[PDB]
Amino acid sequence: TYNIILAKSALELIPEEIKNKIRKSRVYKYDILDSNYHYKAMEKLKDKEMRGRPDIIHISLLNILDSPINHEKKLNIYIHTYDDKVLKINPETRLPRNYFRFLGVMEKVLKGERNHLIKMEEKTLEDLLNEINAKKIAIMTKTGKLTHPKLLKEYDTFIIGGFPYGKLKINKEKVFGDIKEISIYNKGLMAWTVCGIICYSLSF
Amino acid sequence: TYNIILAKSALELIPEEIKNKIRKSRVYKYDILDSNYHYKAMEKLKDKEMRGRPDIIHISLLNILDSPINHEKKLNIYIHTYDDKVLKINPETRLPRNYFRFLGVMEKVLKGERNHLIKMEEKTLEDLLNEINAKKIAIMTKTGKLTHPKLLKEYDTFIIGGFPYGKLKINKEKVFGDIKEISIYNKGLMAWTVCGIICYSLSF
Ligand SMILES: Nc1ncnc2c1ncn2[C@@H]1O[C@H](CSCC[C@H](N)C(=O)O)[C@@H](O)[C@H]1O
Ligand SMILES: Nc1ncnc2c1ncn2[C@@H]1O[C@H](CSCC[C@H](N)C(=O)O)[C@@H](O)[C@H]1O
Repeated sequence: TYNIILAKSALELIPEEIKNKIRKSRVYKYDILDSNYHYKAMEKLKDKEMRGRPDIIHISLLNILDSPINHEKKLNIYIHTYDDKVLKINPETRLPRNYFRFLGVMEKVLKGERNHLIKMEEKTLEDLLNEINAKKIAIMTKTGKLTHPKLLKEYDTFIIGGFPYGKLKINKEKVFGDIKEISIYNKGLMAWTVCGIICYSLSF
Repeated sequence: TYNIILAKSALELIPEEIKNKIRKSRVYKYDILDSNYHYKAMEKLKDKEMRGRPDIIHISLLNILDSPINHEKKLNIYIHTYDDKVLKINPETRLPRNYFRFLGVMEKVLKGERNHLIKMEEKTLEDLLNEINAKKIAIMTKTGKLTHPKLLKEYDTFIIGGFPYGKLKINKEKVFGDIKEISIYNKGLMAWTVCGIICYSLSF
């Protein structure tokens, strides 16, 4: 089995520090931060540029869940979020293709309501890696060593930033497994594209 | 270069036939057919099972446009629609990640408004194929010959159905190029996944 982790993911309930600037509307009734609707209220939010993008997770998970490697039951799928929650995604999850329906599902999960296909825990990325016994970890970043996707099969765990901008920071001294920074392309790609490339590298 | 075509795509303006059954509402203010919102009015629409799924085109294009093969300018991208409109998508199109924003853009294109990156013409699939000089054509379908993605490089043109249900049918006597039915997996996959696998097979 392989672990795929979308980490520091821009999928959060509205931060306490800006709750007073954001109200539910008919246009967007969800308690999930989305910079398409909430940009001005995020003005003074820490790391604002890498937060409030649930759509990245939506499209990435649509790719992952429908991949041949996932149909073969060879993936364990995790969303680690900016505020250290971990969602474990059952391989047979039928994720709504409608963005707002996706938000409705995720909102309930993040508020601690039981979902039999998506399990939520408070958990750091480093703690997740150790708990799943990750040993050979590939951290995906454009700044990494350029690797033909053919070699990705040598790793047990893949980490992709679930955010638009910046670089994934991890405390390697808190992680038991070995971490290698890997690039699969000379250009910055979107998280869903990287997830897709990894997934199809594993089948083909 | 390669041609990638999402064909008989479920992306259309609301058909005149069913406008008397559509009640306009402020939750969905677009003139694009979407079964999420129009399911009742579509009850006696011809081919309703393969229509009104613009989300399939959104996700597929998000994958195609960010693929390495597109960043390298080795793709010509076309959307052929259920009602025989053809959109030529400039490789540098910055497609909205927000679904409703996507629908706003597509609505104006389908209504004939000028967009320097997305060019619309009234055209059948067979005429498109001939006019771009498609030579070795792979029609993607789970009912075709099972093929390793490494062999896809031997084709210049790939056709994927931009719809949720049904099979792509083409008039052989109307196409100059050679058409072959190609399956890349023994299970039905979503259009976006097939698009992803093709693009990545061309890059790697
Ligand atoms: N060229 C590339 N090679 C490997 N991984 C990449 C990549 N481009 C983006 N990624 C992955 O996709 C995630 C989101 S893209 C986020 C910004 C990106 N780190 C940049 O500087 O451009 C990244 O965190 C990384 O995990
Ligand atoms: N296993 C597969 N191999 C190649 N192409 C596939 C495929 N599964 C789906 N596709 C493509 O994705 C499009 C939409 S999926 C539509 C229904 C699908 N043909 C089925 O019966 O299951 C199809 O028109 C086809 O072009």
